[PDB]
Amino acid sequence: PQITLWKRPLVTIKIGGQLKEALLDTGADDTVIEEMSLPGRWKPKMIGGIGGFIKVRQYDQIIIEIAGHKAIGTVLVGPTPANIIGRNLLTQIGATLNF
Amino acid sequence: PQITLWKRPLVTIKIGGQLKEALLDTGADDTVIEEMSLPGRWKPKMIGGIGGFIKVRQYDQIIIEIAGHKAIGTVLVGPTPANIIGRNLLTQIGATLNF
Amino acid sequence: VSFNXPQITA
Ligand SMILES: [Cl-]
Ligand SMILES: [Cl-]
Ligand code: NA
Repeated sequence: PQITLWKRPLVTIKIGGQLKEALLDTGADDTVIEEMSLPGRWKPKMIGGIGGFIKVRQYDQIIIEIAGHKAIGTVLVGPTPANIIGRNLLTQIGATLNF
Repeated sequence: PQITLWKRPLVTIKIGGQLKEALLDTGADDTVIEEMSLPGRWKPKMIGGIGGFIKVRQYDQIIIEIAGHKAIGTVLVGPTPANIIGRNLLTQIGATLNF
Repeated sequence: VSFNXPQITA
């Protein structure tokens, strides 16, 4: 799809067997989701944003489907105010910014 | 241009006669720049993201160039960790997300 | 030094 930016670019994702709404975020290095369980090991991480830092759990090799498109990568889980799909997974679905 | 996301989408901007680096951010409603002087009156605004909220100064109808494309619009100034070009100005330069 | 900028007006 071509998605305009008149409104927030939200899409449906499937992760951990759950459907969620997430923001396609070209200004995010990483993919950050609100609290949920994910299988496998994890390790703690601090990430920054406008606002400062939050502590998250880092899960590697997590499969996600973004608006129809399968990918695999690291997913961070923690107290984010918005679910975001960051560049680590946007690349895998071939997303580009065009102007 | 077409910008892939393997690296941060950093571009040069021109504001107040000076060149700066900024991040194209589809997850940002607004445009937020590090402390600088801008002409005219400002108004108060609070902006939130991962981390919490910060106070910023809102300047309207500021001339800004983004990767060479001319825009005129609202610029927020404050203690952001990074210069961010958000959807208010990405829509002015005709940017879309594509996959 | 993962940085992640969602942003909205509070
Ligand atoms: Cl590519
Ligand atoms: Cl504007
Ligand atoms: Na894992």
